[PDB]
Order: sequence, then structure tokens, then C-alpha cells
Amino acid sequence: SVSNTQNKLNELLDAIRQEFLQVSQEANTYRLQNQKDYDFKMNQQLAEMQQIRNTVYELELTHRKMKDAYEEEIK
Amino acid sequence: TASVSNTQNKLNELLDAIRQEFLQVSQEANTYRLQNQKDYDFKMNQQLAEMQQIRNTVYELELTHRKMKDAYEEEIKHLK
Amino acid sequence: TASVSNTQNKLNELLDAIRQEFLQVSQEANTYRLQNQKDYDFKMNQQLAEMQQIRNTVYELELTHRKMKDAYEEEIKH
Amino acid sequence: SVSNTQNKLNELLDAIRQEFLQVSQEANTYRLQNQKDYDFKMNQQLAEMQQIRNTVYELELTHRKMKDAYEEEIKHL
Repeated sequence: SVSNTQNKLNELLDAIRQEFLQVSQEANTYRLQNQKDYDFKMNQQLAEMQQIRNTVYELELTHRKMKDAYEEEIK
Repeated sequence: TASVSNTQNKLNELLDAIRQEFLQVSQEANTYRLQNQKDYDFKMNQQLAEMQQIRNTVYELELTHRKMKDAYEEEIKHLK
Repeated sequence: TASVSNTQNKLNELLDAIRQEFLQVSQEANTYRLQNQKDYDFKMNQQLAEMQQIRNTVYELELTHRKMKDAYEEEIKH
Repeated sequence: SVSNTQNKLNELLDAIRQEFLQVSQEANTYRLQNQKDYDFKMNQQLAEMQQIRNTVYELELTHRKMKDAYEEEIKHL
């Protein structure tokens, strides 16, 4: 009965050890997940801004070709 | 005049392209917002569930220790 | 003994301490959920205003090019 | 008035380059800020959990001190 009680205590103190080990492991895992997901969205948006900037310059180059073209319809 | 026609058609293609690029960015705002909170909540809830589990085990440890104490107090009481 | 009184003391105090510690973890988690939303929204809204400003300047730039072309169509109208 | 139109084009293209640059520099700033915020809250919770764990450790110690004492009486008697 007392030794049963001691058994209960020994089980519980192992449960506790396991529970705090799991908490520390999961913090690392979550941190890596969060970093990945944040970086994904940020790199995605950075890529999207790059594509927009490229398109703006493409528009500007194209206006220059058209202006050249009118500078030849004129000639 | 082929050059005028070509550049105009090119311009129209790029104007359409740039409109969709902007919309893809703005469209994604509520979806990224929803996902951010869903991910935050998944972690928060798991972490609270774990803390509560530790809390219960500590409580069980404490009741158990006190049961053992209720065995020594009664043997000391027999003893006397 | 006087000592058993004092270990029962530490016990009651350790138990009170652990209770406060758990409560503090739970209160912080709920406060931090709000900080997440508030912080996210501030940045989100800033990025929305900036993209819109870029979209508006690009529109002005395109409209301006239309203006120049207009000038050339009329000189050619000749 | 085309020359001025050209001035206007140049001014607006400059504004757009400056705006794109600002979006990029702000995203970089935000990324580090976000991580520092995340890391502070992660480390704070880990520290709180460490403190709880040590409080448990101590509970166990003084319980053993209580037991040990009851064991001296059971002996005495």
C-alpha cells in the first residue's frame, strides 16, 4: 500500500520529466515551423514585387519603342 | 505602322498583366491574415493543453504524497 | 516537532508559487494572442497603403504617357 | 510641354523606384522584428516552464524532508 503509493509517485515523476522534455522539444519545432511559414510568405511577396517592378520597366521600355515608332511615322 | 500597332498591343498585354499582379497581392491579404491566426491558435491551444496536463500531474503528485502522509500519521498514532 | 511545521510551510508556499506560475502562463498566452492580431494588422495595413500608393503612381505614369502620345498624334495629324 | 511631360514621367518613375525600395526595406525590418518578438515570447515561456520544473523539484525535496522527519519519529517511538 505504501509501496503502491511510492509506485504512483514514481510513475507521476516520470510523467512530469517526460512532459517538460516534450515542451522544450516542441518549442524548437514550432520555432522552425513559424520561421519557415513567415519566410515563405515574405519571399513570395518579395518575388511578387520583383515581378511588378520588372513589368513597370517593361512598360517604360515599350512606351519608348512606341515613341520611337511615332518618331518614324513622323519622319 | 507595324511598330506602332505592335507596341500598342504589347502595352495592352502588360497593362493587363500589371493589373493582375496587383490584384494577386491585395487578394491575398485576408487569406494570409486568416492563416496567420489559424497557425497561431493551433500552437497556442496545444501549448495550453500541455501546461494543463503538467498542472494536473503536479496536482496528482501532491494528492499522492499526502496519502502517504496519511499512512505515516496513522502508524505514528498506532505507535503512541 | 517544530520542523514538520516548517516543511509543511515551504510546501504550502511552493504550492502557492506553482499555482501563480501556471496562472501567469495562461494569462500571458491570452494577452499575447491579442498582441499577435494587433501587430499583424498594423503591418498588414501599412503594406496595403504602400502597394496602393505604388499602384496609383504607376497609373499616373501610364496616364502621363497617354498625354505625350496625344501630343504626337496631333503633330502627325498634319 | 513634352519636355515638361518628360519631367513629369521622370519624377513619377523616381517616386516608383523609391516606393519599391521602401517596401523592400520595410519587409526586411519586419522580418527581424517578427523573429525577435517570437523569440522573446518563446524564451520567456521556456524560462517560466524551467521555473515551474524547478519548483516541482523543490516540492519533491521538501516532501522527502517531511517523510524523513516522520521516519525519525516512527524510529524514536
